[PDB]
Amino acid sequence: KSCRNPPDPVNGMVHVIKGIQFGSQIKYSCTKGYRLIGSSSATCIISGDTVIWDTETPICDRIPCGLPPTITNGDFISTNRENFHYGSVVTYRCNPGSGGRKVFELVGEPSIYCTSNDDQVGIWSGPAPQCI
Repeated sequence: KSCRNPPDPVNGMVHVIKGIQFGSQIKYSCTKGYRLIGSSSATCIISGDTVIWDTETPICDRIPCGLPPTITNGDFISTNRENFHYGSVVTYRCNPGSGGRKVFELVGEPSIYCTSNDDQVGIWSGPAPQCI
C-alpha cells in the first residue's frame, strides 16, 4: 500500500522521483542556512490501521545550531551562552590555569560561526577547535 504522498516545500519540486510506498523513501534537501528538523528521508510505514510516513517529512527550519560544540578547556565566549539560529558566532579561547600562566594552546581558528558546510546535517564552521 502506498503512502499519503510527500508534502511540498516552497521553491522545491518533489521529494521523490518515485517511491511513496512502504519500501520507498522521500529525500529532502534544504535552502542553505536551513536544516531538516526530523529526518531528511522518510520511509513509508503503517502506524497500525493505515500507511503513513515515519517522519511525516522534516520541515526546513533555520539551523538552530543549538548548544555550541563543547570545548576542551571550558565553554566559549559569546554574549549569549546558548545559541539561536544560523549566522551566529562564538569565540573559543584556551584559558590560563593558575592565573597569568598558560597551560593550553589553540588550533588556530578560535571563532566559529554557523555555516553548515560540514558532512553533518548542519553545524558551525567546523567542530569546536581544541586546545592543541
